[PDB]
Amino acid sequence: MISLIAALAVDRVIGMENAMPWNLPADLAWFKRNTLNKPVIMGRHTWESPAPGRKNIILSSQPGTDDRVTWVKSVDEAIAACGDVPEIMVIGGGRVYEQFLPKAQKLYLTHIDAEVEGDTHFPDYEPDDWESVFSEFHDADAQNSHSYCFEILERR
Ligand SMILES: NC(=O)c1ccc[n+]([C@@H]2O[C@H](COP(=O)([O-])OP(=O)(O)OC[C@H]3O[C@@H](n4cnc5c(N)ncnc54)[C@H](OP(=O)(O)O)[C@@H]3O)[C@@H](O)[C@H]2O)c1
Ligand SMILES: [Ca+2]
Repeated sequence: MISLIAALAVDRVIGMENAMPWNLPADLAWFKRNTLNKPVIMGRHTWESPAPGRKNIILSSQPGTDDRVTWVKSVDEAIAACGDVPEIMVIGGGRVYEQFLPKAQKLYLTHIDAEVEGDTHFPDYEPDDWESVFSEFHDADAQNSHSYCFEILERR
């Protein structure tokens, strides 16, 4: 199966020109928990923003610039490069999420209570086509700049 994992500010914002204006170590821990040793697919810009022991698949139209990871030129090649595995984790960014959302069966979302002026958004998903199977709210605290909610949705 294919899953997407993403951190969304209000209005589904996921990315900006520069680093995001927040500090959310709990979201990093959650991202690690749900990726671990599974294959990851990402776009070239996310890659520029590796883990041995797992397949790291980078989408780019151009030849790769780092032999430590696996470079592919199409969505079909990316899926093929992950092999037969229980779960493929698509970790960004916006262009890559848009292409894999119709193929995905699971979304792992972090809803962040922050308003940020961004240039990249998570794709529109119809909540009626998705079943929320897990949700967990957390307050901002000494380590996390904003409140945040972890949610897992499975496709209906
Ligand atoms: N392309 C542009 O016009 C351009 C220029 C400057 C800045 N930016 C900015 O970069 C920021 C990050 O965007 P993002 O989060 O969407 O990036 P992302 O998904 O992390 O990476 C997108 C990159 O992944 C590669 N890619 C995605 N789908 C592909 C496919 N089907 N086949 C082959 N390669 C594929 C392309 O790399 P390659 O580019 O290496 O082919 C593409 O540029 C955005 O803010 C955007 O405005 C875009
Ligand atoms: Ca960015």
